[PDB]
Amino acid sequence: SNAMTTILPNLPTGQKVGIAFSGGLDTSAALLWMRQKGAVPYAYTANLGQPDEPDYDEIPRRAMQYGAEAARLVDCRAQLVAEGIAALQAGAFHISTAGLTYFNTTPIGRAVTGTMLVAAMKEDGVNIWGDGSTFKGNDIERFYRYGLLTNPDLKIYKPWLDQTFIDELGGRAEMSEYMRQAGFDYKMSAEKAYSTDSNMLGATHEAKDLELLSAGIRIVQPIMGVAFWQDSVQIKAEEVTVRFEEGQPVALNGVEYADPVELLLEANRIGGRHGLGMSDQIENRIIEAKSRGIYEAPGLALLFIAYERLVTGIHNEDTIEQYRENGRKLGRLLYQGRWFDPQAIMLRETAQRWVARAITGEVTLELRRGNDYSLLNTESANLTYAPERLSMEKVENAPFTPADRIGQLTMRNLDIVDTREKLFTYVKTGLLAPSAGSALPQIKD
Amino acid sequence: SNAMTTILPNLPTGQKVGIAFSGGLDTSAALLWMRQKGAVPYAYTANLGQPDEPDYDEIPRRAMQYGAEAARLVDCRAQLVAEGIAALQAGAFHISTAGLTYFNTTPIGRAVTGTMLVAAMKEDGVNIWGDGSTFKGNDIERFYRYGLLTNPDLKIYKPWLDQTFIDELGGRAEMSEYMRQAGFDYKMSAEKAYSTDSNMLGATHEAKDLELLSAGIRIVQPIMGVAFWQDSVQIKAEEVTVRFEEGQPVALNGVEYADPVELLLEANRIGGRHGLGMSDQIENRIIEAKSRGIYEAPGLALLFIAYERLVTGIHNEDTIEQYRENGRKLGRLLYQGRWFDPQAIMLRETAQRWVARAITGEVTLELRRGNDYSLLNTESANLTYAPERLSMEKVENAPFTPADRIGQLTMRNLDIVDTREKLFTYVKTGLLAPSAGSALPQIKD
Amino acid sequence: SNAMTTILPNLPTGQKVGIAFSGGLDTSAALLWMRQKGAVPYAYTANLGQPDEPDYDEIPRRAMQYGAEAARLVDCRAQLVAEGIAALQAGAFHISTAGLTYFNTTPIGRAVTGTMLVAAMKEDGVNIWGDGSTFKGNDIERFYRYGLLTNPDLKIYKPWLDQTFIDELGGRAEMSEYMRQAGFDYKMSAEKAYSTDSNMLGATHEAKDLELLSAGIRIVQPIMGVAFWQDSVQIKAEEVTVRFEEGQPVALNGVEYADPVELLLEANRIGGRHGLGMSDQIENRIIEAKSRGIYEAPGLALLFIAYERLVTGIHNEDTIEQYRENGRKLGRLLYQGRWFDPQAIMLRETAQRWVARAITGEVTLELRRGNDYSLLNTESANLTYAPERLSMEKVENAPFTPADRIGQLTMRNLDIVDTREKLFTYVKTGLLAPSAGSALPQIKD
Amino acid sequence: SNAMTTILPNLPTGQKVGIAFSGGLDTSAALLWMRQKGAVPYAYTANLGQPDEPDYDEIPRRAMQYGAEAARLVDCRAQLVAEGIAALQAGAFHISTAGLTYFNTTPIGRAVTGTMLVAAMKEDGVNIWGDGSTFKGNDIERFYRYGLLTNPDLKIYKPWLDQTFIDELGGRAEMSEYMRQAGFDYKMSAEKAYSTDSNMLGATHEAKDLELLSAGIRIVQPIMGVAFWQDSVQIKAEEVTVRFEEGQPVALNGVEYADPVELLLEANRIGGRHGLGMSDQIENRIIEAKSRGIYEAPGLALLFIAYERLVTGIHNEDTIEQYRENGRKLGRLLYQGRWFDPQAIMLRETAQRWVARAITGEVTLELRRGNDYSLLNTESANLTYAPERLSMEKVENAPFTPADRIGQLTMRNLDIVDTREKLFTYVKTGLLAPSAGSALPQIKD
Ligand SMILES: Nc1ncnc2c1ncn2[C@@H]1O[C@H](CO)[C@@H](O)[C@H]1O
Ligand SMILES: Nc1ncnc2c1ncn2[C@@H]1O[C@H](CO)[C@@H](O)[C@H]1O
Repeated sequence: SNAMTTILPNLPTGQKVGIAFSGGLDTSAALLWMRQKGAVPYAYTANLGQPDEPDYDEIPRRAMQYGAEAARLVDCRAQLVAEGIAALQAGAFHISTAGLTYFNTTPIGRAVTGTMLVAAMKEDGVNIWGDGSTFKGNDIERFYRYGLLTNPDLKIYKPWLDQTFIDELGGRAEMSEYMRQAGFDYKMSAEKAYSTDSNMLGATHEAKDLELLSAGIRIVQPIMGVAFWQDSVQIKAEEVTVRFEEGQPVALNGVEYADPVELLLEANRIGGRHGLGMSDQIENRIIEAKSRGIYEAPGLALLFIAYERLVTGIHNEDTIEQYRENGRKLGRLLYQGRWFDPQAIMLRETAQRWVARAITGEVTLELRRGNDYSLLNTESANLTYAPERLSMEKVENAPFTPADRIGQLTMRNLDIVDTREKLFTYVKTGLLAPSAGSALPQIKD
Repeated sequence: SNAMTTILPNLPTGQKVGIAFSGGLDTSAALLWMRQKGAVPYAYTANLGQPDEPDYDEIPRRAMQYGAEAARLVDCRAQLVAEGIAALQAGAFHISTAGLTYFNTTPIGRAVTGTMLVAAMKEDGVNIWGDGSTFKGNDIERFYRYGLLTNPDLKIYKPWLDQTFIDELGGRAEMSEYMRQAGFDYKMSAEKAYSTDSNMLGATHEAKDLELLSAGIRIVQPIMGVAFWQDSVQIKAEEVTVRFEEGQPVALNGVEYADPVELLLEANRIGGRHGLGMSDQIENRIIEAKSRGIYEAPGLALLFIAYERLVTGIHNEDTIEQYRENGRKLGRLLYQGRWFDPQAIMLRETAQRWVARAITGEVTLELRRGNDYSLLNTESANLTYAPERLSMEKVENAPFTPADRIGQLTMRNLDIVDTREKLFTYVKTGLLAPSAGSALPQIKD
Repeated sequence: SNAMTTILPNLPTGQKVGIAFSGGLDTSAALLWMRQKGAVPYAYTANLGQPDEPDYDEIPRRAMQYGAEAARLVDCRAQLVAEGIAALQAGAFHISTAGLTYFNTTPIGRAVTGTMLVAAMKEDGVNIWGDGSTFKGNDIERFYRYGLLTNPDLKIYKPWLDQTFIDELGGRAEMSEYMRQAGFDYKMSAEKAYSTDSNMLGATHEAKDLELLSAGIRIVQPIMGVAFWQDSVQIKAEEVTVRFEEGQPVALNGVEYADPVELLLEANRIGGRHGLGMSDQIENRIIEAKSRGIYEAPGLALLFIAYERLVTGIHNEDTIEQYRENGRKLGRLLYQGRWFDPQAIMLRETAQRWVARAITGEVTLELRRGNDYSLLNTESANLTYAPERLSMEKVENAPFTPADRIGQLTMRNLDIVDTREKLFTYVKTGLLAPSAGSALPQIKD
Repeated sequence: SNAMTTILPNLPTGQKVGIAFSGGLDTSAALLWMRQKGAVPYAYTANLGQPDEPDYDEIPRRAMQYGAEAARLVDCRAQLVAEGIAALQAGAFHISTAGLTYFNTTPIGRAVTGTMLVAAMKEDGVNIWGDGSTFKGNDIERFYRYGLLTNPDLKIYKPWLDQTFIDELGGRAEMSEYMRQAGFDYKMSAEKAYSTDSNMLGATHEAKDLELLSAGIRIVQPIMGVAFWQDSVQIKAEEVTVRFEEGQPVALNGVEYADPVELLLEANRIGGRHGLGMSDQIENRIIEAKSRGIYEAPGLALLFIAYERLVTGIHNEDTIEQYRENGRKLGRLLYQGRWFDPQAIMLRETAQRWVARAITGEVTLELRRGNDYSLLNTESANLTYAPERLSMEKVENAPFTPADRIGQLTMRNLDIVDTREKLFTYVKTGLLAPSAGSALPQIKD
């Protein structure tokens, strides 16, 4: 080991140690433990607009009760929405099943907190991050990378590498006990059949009973919308308009939003009433092993429909093709924690400039249950869709004549003959089966 | 002009002329007109398992009443399903809107009839095809290519290039009159606000009122399913199991199908009861102008869900990535009429072999209305999804340790520093905006 | 036909007609003919820095002798070099044979003259271009597109569609005669075994004897360099330094160039003395038929070596991969005449910004004959190549330890087992042949 | 730590340990040391047709002198050539500088020895490989993967993790001393300013003085060819013919080769006399850090020219595009040690079937010095290059007319107008700079 080794396996006694303080059991016990053992902890709670968080202000207050040197709320909502919109603009979603898309809400979230919490730590003179992200997940890598990109002098302390931490804490029962012995009644929540990670872009549910592919969405109580699959849940058809100005979502139902955070919060409400955007995916972790999740993203799903519809009516085939190619590649880079790397920047800026800036328009749709919806109208001054330009009603307005089309067809013949000749060559070399045959099963070569 | 000139602008009097005889007004009047003018027409009606065709046998019988020299039914169902399954296996679908996919059912249909009807014509000594496909659509090019690939000596007569055809026929009122004057009361079907093309893979609706983006699925009476968007339409939730064996769909609801045509007919019934698979798309025609359609494909949509789900649980990330890249490229080639060209064969065979052959398994789902469904179970002996291999419960079974993961992280540092340095270089050259700023809007460079 | 039909098949008598006046036989005879027949011709001669053009000023003077209403020289050199540099920066070259690259000098040239000559015509109130580009080449399409993009009201008159032009002119002997009968002794050049098209980016040789693949570079007298393959040609080894600043070539042999045109002219001289950059290619024309050429581009070949070398020492693997992917796609768009279309802009700007702006450095090489050269040095403050950062000499400076690498390897096991299991599955389904076998040829399944 | 832990940090005393015995100082001392310490070593020497190996038979004989339990020569030449030919067919080369290509000869070599030596070990009941491949290179990962794919029960002992090995051996002086103390005067070869790895596909030189980019090919004494850059080296121009049959190289200079190993040995001799194929590359290692090499591959370079030339004359543009796209992706997978993984198989088989099987023909060239050569002839019954099919000499043979081409142009107008309108939209949103300007530098927005 040396001075520039990033990972610290032992608690840095007497030093300032930053903690991404969500206020759950793990971070609460860790913070208390770090103080007890001699470190000086600084708590940073990310305000991510979590749909299941009732009161962010209460969290720093508990950090101080547990002995934090300082505790603050870092507002990450604006950035989260801006990165979410950038991902949307670039179609940066690589996880999908028969078209149903996962909007990479977890990786976007990590890109935001990994950079913003480390920067907040740096401003307070905190160059050590006591990051509990586990050895078997994706976040250990994402946070490692985002952290070091933000603060080159960052050291990362991994408590689970410290035998004293493993012995005194460990499982949830031991951590819950450690809290109680220090005089803090940690209000243990009612246990669920899965784990949840959330932010205002979306929520992901996985692990525990969701590890079995025989279980699924039926066991999930959604936190950003209703259980649309249950008959007792009454959902009436609802018309919605979504308006974009140069790629930025600016209005919902004719109401203009100067604040994009407020706009996404309203998109979330609209999609949420219908259960729009939920999916079930098997994803490939960074370590090359699969995991399974149930996902929610009602607001982004709503915006995705409108943005895509406009893209298909505004951009040419090659542009749409590059957009989709770039997006799948960018999605994977995002998932790996490389959202700010040069290769990702290239893909991202290309979409923000040449694809998104032309997207000025409005899409009208009807939402019913889950992903059942209908398109009602699509409007844009930038549309290239124009059946009137294809009108052959008058000879004076027709773009081309029947004779012109025949001329175009004649240009295909040379390559057609080349292809037919390839087919015959492929039969002779045994790659393709001959055209003609027998009326009964036949003997092969 | 030249002996190898494909297009004939004049009726070839006294010669054998093939007609793709659907039996609608256009082909009925054309066939009668061609006979009256001296040509010898041969009618070929493609049995495509059309969902709106009540009796295929009656069509050749009418061709003979109109003076056809001969009239045959060419059974294209087996081939249509085989090509549909190949497309499915290769994810050869390039037209989509926010994930909702068009299954290229029209282009697959043309690849089958364009080759099979021309081959049937050749057997009867017919080397001229009186093809009415219009000068402004995609099919004129698709049929031109498929036809010439099948029969190098094929000539194509386009009635609309013949001034005598334009003068005597033309609009539907003139054709309907021509029928009546020849003693045939052509029972014209009730007029619709759109045109429909169909086969057992799917149905497409476009033109007329569907040209307006302010109109949509609401004006369409579906022919392969119910009007799922109307509240008065009662749809009961339904559980379905779909089983694949080495990429081929072999069973539905535990019932094994030796005949793939019968299997797709049942898949169509199941999906049809729910309205599964309908979408609204703006597509890019071969001529680089956009058109709009409302699409149906209930059976293929059902199979796509199952196939995709299995692919995500069986194949590694690079394999899935190549599969999807190849599919979007292949979809476009298919749409262009290049399904049998070498570049298409490459993409297609790759999927049929290395992607599809590993797809042995069964997916269980619940269908509700439209594209609202839930996954209930996923089973396969070929799954690489395996949370038990990730289990750290025993030291003797864990694939890696916490210390091993730290080792992996340390391997990232060199490139992380390179990326951070790129970011600083990009700020200096003015490509990226600086990190730090002011509390109020600031003057830029 | 209608008012917005671009192509005019008849000479527009009494109207202003622009001619891209190169001053060769075709344009000289056409200009004279157009005046004689009543049109009012305006001549525009592109100054392209042609290596075989001794005096551009003399050309407009001849246009006026032939009866041009006006004649001017449009300087296209600055733009030609800027577009050439942009292509270079984006590696926009899709035609190559075993790595030997064609720098798309003809298509770049057409993008420049097609836009610039049409703009010059517009400023003089000339909205008709009498473009002689032939019906069987690529340029007819390129000029059509570039012209209409530049001037939406442009009409293009194609003399070869005019029966009066075909009758009075036609072959070279007839045109040469037409000149003589009008009192102009057109000084007919000594005939060559091939046709040449050139500009300061490069020169292309094709047609006539070069149509035979049994002929090649041996019959070509190069115009931008020496015949390096001939023993009588003495070529001494020469050291050269090429320096870039943020992607722009700025110095050669320590001499800084404020004018990029002068820099390329010197690069051409340096590469030309050695015959650097020549190649033999079979390309695919827009009409899907092949053509063959012998190419020269000594200056661009020199710059390409230096730029590429720097790219490989500065950018990460993913960045280089996107750069090369984008370049091959962009090259094809360029060749089609779509250099200014949105899909091309995307690819081009991406390279100019994220790839090229980091390319600040200097490459030293030794040129011998043809493409035989050696790299002597590569320097750049932006290099990520840094063997000293990989030095394990001191424990205090090593980036990772041996134990760290072992940790990284353990992360591969799960996918390795999945791959081995796929291999066994592929043998069972018959896709792959088993590993073990017999000592003699064996019977198959 | 775990029964399936691959890496062994301690010498397995009393157990059978396989050693890839090249017979250099490192493997000689290691083998002797392992025996002395109680292990039972089995030596396997790969016959790779190394250009610098004078006598393979002498190596096993020395292994036995040093105390090997058994020592065998495993003939890897046939497989090496077959994998080399497969790579060639698929253009699986991703490392290049201005077109000059590195033929991935080291990674191909590792794929062959990593699998073949492990299989040979298994036959002898040896399930432990004492692999000295270092902690900072690529081969540690390649061998790890190839080994485990071949033998799932393989354990890999890394001597450098054993403190007893580090203490007693270590540097070359210590190993050379250990040999002498055991009674073996190891005749150390003359020291070089770089390290070399070789096989009959090619040779790579790197490390030591080649780490400096100010040094290069000038300090290398080539082992597969002459020092073509030195004037004193006399090289006579030489004509060569290379013939392929369905993608397999079968003849050189009219002499047919039934044995591909013999064919490559002759190709190596021909290219070697000229120094054909040498290059200087900066590559990206698996660990995301760069390294520099000087490479030789005269035989493969010769075959690459012929294969590529034939590909350009036989295959259509889309086919060539897919071929090159697939190749760059496959090259990277090959470099990573994933040559036998599913995603690599897909790319590889596609080329072997649809690209290579059509490559039947012969290319004639003249080789001079280094990469300076000329193409003299290209012949193939499969060529699609055919200027006679483009001949407009007779009206009865012309594929299209001038009027037909005009028809084709008219089909471009709609998209041209869409693109022009995009350009105006991009100026309005500030993405593109306006067309018109001032005669002097102007104030911007
Ligand atoms: N036409 C296309 N060609 C290749 N890849 C495409 C295309 N369209 C979209 N993609 C996407 O490219 C991704 C990776 O490049 C794939 O996941 C695929 O979905
Ligand atoms: N890694 C890669 N994957 C795919 N295509 C690539 C890669 N590198 C370069 N290319 C280029 O992409 C082009 C078209 O996309 C091909 O002509 C090919 O040369």
